Amino acid sequence: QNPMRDLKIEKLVLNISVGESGDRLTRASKVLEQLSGQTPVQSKARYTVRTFGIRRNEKIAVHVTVRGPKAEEILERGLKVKEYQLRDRNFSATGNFGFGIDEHIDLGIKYDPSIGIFGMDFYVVMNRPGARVTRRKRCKGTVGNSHKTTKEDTVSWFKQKYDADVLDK
Amino acid sequence: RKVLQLLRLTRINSGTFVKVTKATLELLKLIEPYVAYGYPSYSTIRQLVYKRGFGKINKQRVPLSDNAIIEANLGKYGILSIDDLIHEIITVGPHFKQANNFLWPFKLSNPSGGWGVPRKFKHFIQGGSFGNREEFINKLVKSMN
Amino acid sequence: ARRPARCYRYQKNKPYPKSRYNRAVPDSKIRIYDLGKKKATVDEFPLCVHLVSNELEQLSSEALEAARICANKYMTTVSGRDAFHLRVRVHPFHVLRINKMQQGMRGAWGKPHGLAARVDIGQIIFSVRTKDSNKDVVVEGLRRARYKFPGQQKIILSKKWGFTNLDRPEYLKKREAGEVKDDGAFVKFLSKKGSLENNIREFPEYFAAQA
Amino acid sequence: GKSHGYRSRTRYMFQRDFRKHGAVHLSTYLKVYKVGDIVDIKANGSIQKGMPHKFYQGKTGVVYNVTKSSVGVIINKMVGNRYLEKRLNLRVEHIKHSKCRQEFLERVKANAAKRAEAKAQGVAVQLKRQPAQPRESRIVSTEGNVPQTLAPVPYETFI
Amino acid sequence: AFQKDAKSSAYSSRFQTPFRRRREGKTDYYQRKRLVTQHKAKYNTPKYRLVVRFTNKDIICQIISSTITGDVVLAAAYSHELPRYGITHGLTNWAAAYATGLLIARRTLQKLGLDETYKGVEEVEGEYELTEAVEDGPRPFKVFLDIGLQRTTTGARVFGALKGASDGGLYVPHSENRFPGWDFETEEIDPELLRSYIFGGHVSQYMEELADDDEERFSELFKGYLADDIDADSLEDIYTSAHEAIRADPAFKPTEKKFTKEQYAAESKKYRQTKLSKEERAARVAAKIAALAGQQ
RNA sequence: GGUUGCGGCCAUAUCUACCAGAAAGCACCGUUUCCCGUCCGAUCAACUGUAGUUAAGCUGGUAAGAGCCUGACCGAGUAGUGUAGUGGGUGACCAUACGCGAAACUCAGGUGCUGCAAUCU
RNA sequence: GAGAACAGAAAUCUCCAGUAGAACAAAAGGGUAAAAGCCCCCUUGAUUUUGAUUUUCAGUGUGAAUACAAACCAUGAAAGU
RNA sequence: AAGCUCGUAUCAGUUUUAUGAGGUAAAGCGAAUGAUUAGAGGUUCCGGGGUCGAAAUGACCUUGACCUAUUCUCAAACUUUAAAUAUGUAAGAAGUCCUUGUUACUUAAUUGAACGUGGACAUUUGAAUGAAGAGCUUUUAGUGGGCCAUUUUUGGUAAGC
Ligand SMILES: [Mg+2]
Ligand SMILES: [Mg+2]
Ligand SMILES: [Mg+2]
Ligand SMILES: [Mg+2]
Ligand SMILES: [Mg+2]
Ligand SMILES: [Mg+2]
Ligand SMILES: [Mg+2]
Ligand SMILES: [Mg+2]
Ligand SMILES: [Mg+2]
Ligand SMILES: [Mg+2]
Ligand SMILES: [Mg+2]
Ligand SMILES: [Mg+2]
Ligand SMILES: [Mg+2]
Ligand SMILES: [Mg+2]
Ligand SMILES: [Mg+2]
Ligand SMILES: [Mg+2]
Ligand SMILES: [Mg+2]
Ligand SMILES: [Mg+2]
Ligand SMILES: [Mg+2]
Ligand SMILES: [Mg+2]
Ligand SMILES: [Mg+2]
Ligand SMILES: [Mg+2]
Ligand SMILES: [Mg+2]
Ligand SMILES: [Mg+2]
Ligand SMILES: [Mg+2]
Ligand SMILES: [Mg+2]
Ligand SMILES: [Mg+2]
Ligand SMILES: [Mg+2]
Ligand SMILES: [Mg+2]
Ligand SMILES: [Mg+2]
Ligand SMILES: [Mg+2]
Ligand SMILES: [Mg+2]
Repeated sequence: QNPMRDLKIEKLVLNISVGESGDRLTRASKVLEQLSGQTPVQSKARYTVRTFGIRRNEKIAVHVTVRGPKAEEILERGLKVKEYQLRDRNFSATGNFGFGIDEHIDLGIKYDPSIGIFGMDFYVVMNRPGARVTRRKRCKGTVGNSHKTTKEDTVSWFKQKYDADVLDK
Repeated sequence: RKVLQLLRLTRINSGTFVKVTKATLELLKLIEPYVAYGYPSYSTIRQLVYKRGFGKINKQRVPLSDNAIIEANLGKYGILSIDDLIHEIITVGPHFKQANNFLWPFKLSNPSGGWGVPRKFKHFIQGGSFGNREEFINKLVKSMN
Repeated sequence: ARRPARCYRYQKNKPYPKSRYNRAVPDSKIRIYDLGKKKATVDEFPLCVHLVSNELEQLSSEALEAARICANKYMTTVSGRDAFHLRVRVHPFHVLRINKMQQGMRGAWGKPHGLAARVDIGQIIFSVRTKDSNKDVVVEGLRRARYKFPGQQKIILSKKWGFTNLDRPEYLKKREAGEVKDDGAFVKFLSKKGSLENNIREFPEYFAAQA
Repeated sequence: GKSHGYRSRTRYMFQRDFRKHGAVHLSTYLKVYKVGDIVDIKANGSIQKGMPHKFYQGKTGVVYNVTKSSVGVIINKMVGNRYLEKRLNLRVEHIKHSKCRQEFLERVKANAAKRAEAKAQGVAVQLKRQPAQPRESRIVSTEGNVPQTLAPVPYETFI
Repeated sequence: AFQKDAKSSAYSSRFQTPFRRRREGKTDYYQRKRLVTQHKAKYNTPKYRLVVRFTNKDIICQIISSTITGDVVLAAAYSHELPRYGITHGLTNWAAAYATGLLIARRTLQKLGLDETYKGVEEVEGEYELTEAVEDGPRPFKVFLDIGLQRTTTGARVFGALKGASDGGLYVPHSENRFPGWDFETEEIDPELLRSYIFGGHVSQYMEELADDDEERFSELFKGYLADDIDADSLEDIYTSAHEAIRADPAFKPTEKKFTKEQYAAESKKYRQTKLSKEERAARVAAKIAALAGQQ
């Protein structure tokens, strides 16, 4: 059947991987602040590469999760950029999906040469009502198969509202 | 060694009676390669008691040879004759312990025939002398007594 | 410079195999264990004949390789390099030590000298399958290997169908009926347990209960 | 050189039992002890505070003192040619009650009955434990049951 | 699950299940170990727990001993017992928590003799205090908060229960800093605000702050109130007179039933399937190999 | 009998694929003024019990299911072992005597029991 | 395992599986999953008094440890530790 | 050696029954870890080679790795199971049961803990066997190079090592 086994978006998490720290980061940070509203979160390096020019614990990048209303806003506004056509690859077999765009300008937002230009990894995670159970504390159980967000049941939802294209094989 | 001590078999060719239960059948188990034994007849229980049968009275091995000795000591348990003893042995009485303890371990001489075997310290079944040879113990005893 | 085998024949010491403790140990002279048409099917060779030991002793790795060689060499050139499957059911896993030589006989603990395999009594060393039309050609093989070895060991006709667990007729029953299905160079059998699903997927040939 | 620590050699002694790791079940604590009870000693490997020394593993003594998280147990250990009295302060996880005594207790209270239930009757009791008596006779019929006669088999191989 | 996840035979074999009341995500044993267990020289002295749960709306207050056969409820009062005294709306709110706590406090203590002595605070400006032991004669009843899995945050309603069990004459040891109006940046309490939260003076000011800035929302939630004509203000008496109603008679009245146990027994075995005998199970397979196999 | 809060034993309770579930209870679920916590009211805190839902959680049933639990003169009185001999054998090793006696395998049967309190056609 | 600009085997973001296959200074072996591991919070019980106990044992010492008593404290809503 | 206090008394290199503890031998490896022979079946946008190719996140061969179900062989420093011999405790008068006092400990509480007062049931009073008895004290000798045999077993090719 089909009652409240709908399909909302769990959250939307943009992320700017920056091969360094400093001015270059805070900018990428700033960028994601004005874009999202919520003050963003930074991420330290996980170890040391030396051929990526990093040292462990270096504050390498930033990102931000946003859910509900304001999400779909920035989902569409960036789905705009990707001209509503993705790839069959882009969809996790566990139900979610994401994409990348260069230039944060391509989706509102001015230029300001004191901030520069950045890219974003746009990643959309779906889920259904009763997402809860597998994230609350008391009786943390696991949601049954006939409910688990799947790749098919997600391209289908995507193919519809947004009226965007799938592409590829 | 202890078990031989407990069954009062402290020297060679000396012999006793043993009431059979788990808790002694297991004792006998433990000492197969050192004793020979089996089921005594009526015939030889009499002769054991009659000829080399003695009673322990204030340690002191007192040789029986008159019914007054026995009544004097086993009389409290019934038992007032040298044959009353034998009864209380051969039948296992309500007083086998007191009955049997009373008689000093028997002192049998070497077999008058010979052990019949060529080497003693094998099992009966294996053509030796030790271990339980069932009623074949009467021919032995009777020749040692 | 290899020490005469008589030195280690008997299992005088507990299993000393190459380990994270051992480590320094050398390579085994017998490194291959299936010779002849080993890729062949169970039906392809019904006859099995064993080389079987009569002693609790140790078998030198070098003695193994050199014996495996002899009895592969013969069997082939006589009956044909595909006329048999020769398996070696014994592995040299037991490291032998030696005390090479100022010092005297203190701190004697040796360093690894060679491997050997530890055989029981009645334990098979070699197992060969063919068709019941090589028998002599096999058996004669094992008899010539016999010499490469210490200890009395003796040849035996297997009551079983080749390398299988199943004796001659009781095998046939499971194949002239439905339960056997090929695999590699051995075989799988129709289990009466578990998922009725894949149980009929595989072995479709069963389930009719005739030929 | 040699090495002889307090928990040495306790590889498999202080382990955990198969698929039995984890937080000790909650009854272990709910058990109550008094000065006098007989207790068996099994060290719980997970429970490092108030453990017992290995020697007392599998040993069994009497509670001589009760404290907050613990019981004082005494044990007759024997050094040299004699026994000394050792006192063990164990935690209530390393100790369980002893069914070596259940036999006895169950036998006195049952010996109470047989005794009373025969005095108010006609004495006639007999309530000491006798060992295993040899079997009295019996007759076995062959009706339905005729003897199947066996011989020893000859030598097969079937490897 | 995907083919490349999937549990091995080995895996399932060498696996050790947690308990059950932990697989169910219901019981924190680590706490239980330290709630349940008694000073080993206090012997059979029960250690009691003030159990405070929250259904998805309906508050649960059980007083409970422990027994190796299975924990023993001395007493139990639920927030859905709060008609009788005077509450029909908001029974998952802080103050119906205070009520239950008080109801739980007064109803046990009663069935435990210390009814007349140990009355706790009757006045309630909610100053910080603990029911103190009396000058000669019976120490109060002592009992510990079994907060369960509830997350200890300063202001949660789990503690409201506690403040009301403390008010109703129970010794239930507690520090103040989880009662609303506990100042963060100074170890210091404002009881003007706790005495608020006790009488629902946060719900009231929510009934008032919507009665003039949005009457759309006020209607949706706060519905039931309108249906009984109770606008804000009067809600402070509602609990005060609840209080009284409880302290006077908390003697627990059960439910009248209607239909017996055995009656419920019948109409439940209706919708209950049953297992199958091996003889049955045999045929099913046999029928399935007639079918699935023989080439249709 | 169900269900819930609290449990004891901690897989006969877990894993995998399906299906079925009244009534109540749980639950998913709505809201953000308040105490509270967050990069994000997802988690946590708070408010309503209203606006909605059996989809999932939860309960049970199905399966020559995996696992697991139990039994057996299934294997096997076998492997191993305590005791004995001026037993065999060049040895390696092995028979015999009085006792104790496994694991694997194989076959069958089983898939939570239940303590307190509250509630329900 | 599957997914996201530059981004590559290796950077960061997400989800699914995950009996511990990790981590807990060190050697190793025990032990640990709403912890004994990882992050955060507040602290000084690594404190004062003097007995008993366990190991090595002579049932001396030393080292190390354990459970109490008498204080003063830390933390937690609390039981507690 | 000297004795001393007692005596049916408590004693035991033994059994029995009841109840613990143990990871050796065996055993296992289509159970974990770690070794090890052999095929078979799958999987790569993806380890490398080759054919067609302008390339392909292209197809086809190819060999490797891994995954699946099988397969021969192992462990002092592996293990699910797990013996035999050995090993802790218990088999009453210092026992069991009723009544109801003491306290400063302890309980919500004369609750509980411990020690008690008053009462109740004798030798089938709580298995076997044995006992030229049992318990206790003081003081001093010699010794503190050892060797051998069966079974367990380490080193060494071995040894009358
Ligand atoms: Mg005698
Ligand atoms: Mg003559
Ligand atoms: Mg003559
Ligand atoms: Mg002669
Ligand atoms: Mg001789
Ligand atoms: Mg004569
Ligand atoms: Mg050696
Ligand atoms: Mg060295
Ligand atoms: Mg030879
Ligand atoms: Mg050492
Ligand atoms: Mg666990
Ligand atoms: Mg007593
Ligand atoms: Mg410590
Ligand atoms: Mg399998
Ligand atoms: Mg907690
Ligand atoms: Mg309903
Ligand atoms: Mg459903
Ligand atoms: Mg639930
Ligand atoms: Mg279920
Ligand atoms: Mg099954
Ligand atoms: Mg990236
Ligand atoms: Mg970290
Ligand atoms: Mg210090
Ligand atoms: Mg030291
Ligand atoms: Mg035993
Ligand atoms: Mg060991
Ligand atoms: Mg072994
Ligand atoms: Mg096994
Ligand atoms: Mg014993
Ligand atoms: Mg010296
Ligand atoms: Mg001296
Ligand atoms: Mg000298």
